[PDB]
Amino acid sequence: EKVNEILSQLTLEEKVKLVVGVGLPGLFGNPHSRVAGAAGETHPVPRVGLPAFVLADGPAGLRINPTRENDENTYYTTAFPVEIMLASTWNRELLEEVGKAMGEEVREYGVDVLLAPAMNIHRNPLCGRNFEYYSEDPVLSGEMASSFVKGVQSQGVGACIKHFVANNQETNRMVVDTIVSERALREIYLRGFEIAVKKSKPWSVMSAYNKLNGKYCSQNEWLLKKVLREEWGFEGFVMSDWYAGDNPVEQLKAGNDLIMPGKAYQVNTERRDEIEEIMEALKEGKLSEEVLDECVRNILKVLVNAPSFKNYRYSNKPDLEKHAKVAYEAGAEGVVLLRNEEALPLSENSKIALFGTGQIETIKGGTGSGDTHPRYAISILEGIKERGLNFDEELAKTYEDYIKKMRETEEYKPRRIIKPKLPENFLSEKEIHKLAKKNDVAVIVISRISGEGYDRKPVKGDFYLSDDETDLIKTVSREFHEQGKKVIVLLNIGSPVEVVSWRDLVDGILLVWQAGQETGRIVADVLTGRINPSGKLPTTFPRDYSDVPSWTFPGEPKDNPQKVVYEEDIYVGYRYYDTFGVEPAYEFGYGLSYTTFEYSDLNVSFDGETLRVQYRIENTGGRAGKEVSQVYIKAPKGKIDKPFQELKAFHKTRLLNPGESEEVVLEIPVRDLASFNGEEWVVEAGEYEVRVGASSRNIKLKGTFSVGEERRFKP
Ligand SMILES: OC[C@H]1O[C@@H](O)[C@H](O)[C@@H](O)[C@@H]1O
Ligand SMILES: [Br-]
Ligand SMILES: [Br-]
Ligand SMILES: [Br-]
Ligand SMILES: [Br-]
Repeated sequence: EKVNEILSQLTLEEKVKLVVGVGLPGLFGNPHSRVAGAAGETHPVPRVGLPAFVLADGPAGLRINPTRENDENTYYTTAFPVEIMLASTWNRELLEEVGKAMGEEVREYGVDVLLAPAMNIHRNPLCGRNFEYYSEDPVLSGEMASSFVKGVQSQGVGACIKHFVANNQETNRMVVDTIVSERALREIYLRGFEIAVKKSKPWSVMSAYNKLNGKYCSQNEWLLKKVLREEWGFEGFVMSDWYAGDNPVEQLKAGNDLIMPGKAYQVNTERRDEIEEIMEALKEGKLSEEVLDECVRNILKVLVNAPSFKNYRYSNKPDLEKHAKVAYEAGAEGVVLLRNEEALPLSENSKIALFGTGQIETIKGGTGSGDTHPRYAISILEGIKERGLNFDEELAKTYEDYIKKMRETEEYKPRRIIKPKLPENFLSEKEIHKLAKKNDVAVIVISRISGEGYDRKPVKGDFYLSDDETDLIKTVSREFHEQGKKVIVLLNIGSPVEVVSWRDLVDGILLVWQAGQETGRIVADVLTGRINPSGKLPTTFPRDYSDVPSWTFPGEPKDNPQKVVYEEDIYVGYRYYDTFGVEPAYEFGYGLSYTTFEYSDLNVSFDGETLRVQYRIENTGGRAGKEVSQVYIKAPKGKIDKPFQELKAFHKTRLLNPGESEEVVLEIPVRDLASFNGEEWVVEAGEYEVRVGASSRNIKLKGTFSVGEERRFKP
C-alpha cells in the first residue's frame, strides 16, 4: 500500500529520475555521497517523502572513505578475508556471521545496499576477480552466498548478488559476447544465483557488464525477466553494473530497474544523459509508462524497507573490535593446508628464518571496487612478532632494509597504483647456508595480487613462479634439508598458481590466501598450531595451465576479444577433471588437518522426494579440529551425458576434541538431482551413487539409492 501510494503520487519525470543513479559520487563534476566514497546514490524526491538511498561496495568489507574534509571523525571499516578464502571455510554458519558483521557496519555508516556478494563461477584460474568469487562449483557458491546474504539482511540493510551472469573474465568485460549453451547456463552459471535468489531473497541483483549470447545482461529480457522473475520468483530489483550496457530504454524493458551509476556521458562521450533519453522515449512511445511503473515499483517495494526511508539515525560507530574477531575466525577457518610432511605445526620456540618480501608486503586482498581501507593490516612478519615467536631478528631487519631500498629505486617504486614485483633471490648461496645453521626451520612467503579490470597471464611471476622465486626455494630447501631441517611455504595468493614443479622440494605448504586486516595474526596462530587448519579448496589447482578445460579464455581475437565461447560447457572445474581423467595438482575440496578423522555409519534413504544422507565423523587424532565433508552424487548414464559426479551437499563439523564424534544429517530435495536436457530439468530413473568425501577424490563412504520414477520440471 505504501508503494502504491507513493507511486500514484509520482509525476512522470520523478519516476524517470528514480530509475537512474545520480552519477558517480565525488568524481567528475559530481558531489560526494552523504557517505563519502559510496559507489552510488538514487535520486531523492522530497515531494512525496523519498530520500536518496546509498549503495556501496563491497565483497571484502564496506568500502567508503576513511576520512572526510572538515571532519575530525574516523570512518574505518573491517577488511575481511577475500571470498575465495571465505569459500575455503565451507562453513555456512560462519559466512552468516561475516554477513552480520559487515551488515552492522553498512547500517551504522548510513548505507542502504551493500554491493555484495560477488558469486560468478571460477571458470578459469586466470580471471582477475577470482579472489572475490567463491568457487568453480554452483552449489558451494550458491550456499555460501545465501548464508552471507542472510547475515547482511538480518541487519535491516540489503545485499546485492553479482554479477548476473557469466562474468567470468575481465578482458573486455564491457564488450565481450559470451557464448554459452542453455544447459551450461542452467547447471553451472545461473545455478548459484538461482540457489541464492530462492534461499536468501537478496534485495537486489546486479546485471553483468558482458553480453550473453548476443545481448547485454543489463538488456537481456530472457535473463532478467523470464528466468529471474517468471521462473525463479525474484521479488527484489535489478541494478546495472556501473556504466554497463548501451541503451537505457532497452535496460528498463528488459527488467533492469535501476541504471547505475548514472550520467554515463561523463565516462563515454557517445552516451546521452539517460534521463533525457528515457524522457524522449516516453514522449515518442518507444517506452510505455506501465513498464516504467513496474521498474519504479520493483525498486520502491524493496527500498521502503531501507533505513534511509525511515530516517534512521546511524551512529557512525560500528563495533569494529567485535568485527575484527569475526574477521579472524573467518580467516582461521579458510586457510588451506596443502602439504605437511611432519612439518607443522612448528615446535614451540623454534627459530624461524622468514623468507620472501611478502612477509612484509603481505597481500590482504585484491584491488578494485572490492578493495578496503582498514585502520591497520597485520603483515606476516608483524603477526609473528606480535605472538612473540622466535624468528631471525637479523634476517627480518635485512628484509626490511632491502624492501625500503628497492621501493626507493626508479624501477621498483610504485607508479600508476601498481608495485613492480620485487626480486626475491637477493641472498647469496653462502648467506642462506648461514641461516640454515642458525635457525631451526625455514618459512617462505610467496605473494600474488590481482584485481578488477585485469586478467592474469599464464607466465612466470603470475600463474608460474618467477625464476628468482624458484631459485630461492631450491636453495633454501637444499640448505635446510642439508641440516636436516624442514622448509615451509606460505601461499599468500588470490587464485591458483603452479605448484607441481616445486612442491616436492618443501615439507609444508599453507595456502594463506589473502586474509584481510588480521592476516598476520591468523598465519602466526596457524603456524604454532593454535589454529588447526580446517579449510578446503573451493577451486581446482591444475598441474599446468594447459590442463585447464576453459581453453578459449579470454576469447577471440585474443588481443582484443569480441567473443568467447564456453566450449567446455558444463565440464568446468572438477566436472572436467573427473569426467575425462585429467589429474589436478590439488583437487576441488582438498585440504589437510593437524589431526585425523574417521568416517563411518553411512545411511542412505530416498522417499521419492528427499534424499537423506547420514554418517558419523570422529576425531581420531591428538588435536582438536573441524572436518569438512562433501557429498557427491554420481547419476546414472541413462539418456544424456553428465559429469562423473556433482557436489550436492556439504557439512562442517563443530570443533571436535580428540575422541569426539558428530552425526551428520544432510537432506537433498529430488529436484536438485536433475540435469537440464536443453528444454527441461530431468531426474532420470535408475541407480545413483552417494559418495561422501574428504575431497572430490578422497571418497570415504559409498552407498546407492534408486529413483523409480522419472521426474520432469519445466523452467
Ligand atoms: O563500484 C561499483 C561497481 O563497479 C564495477 O566496476 C564492478 O564491476 C562492481 O562489482 C562494483 O560494485
Ligand atoms: Br557466473
Ligand atoms: Br603435496
Ligand atoms: Br592472485
Ligand atoms: Br572463443
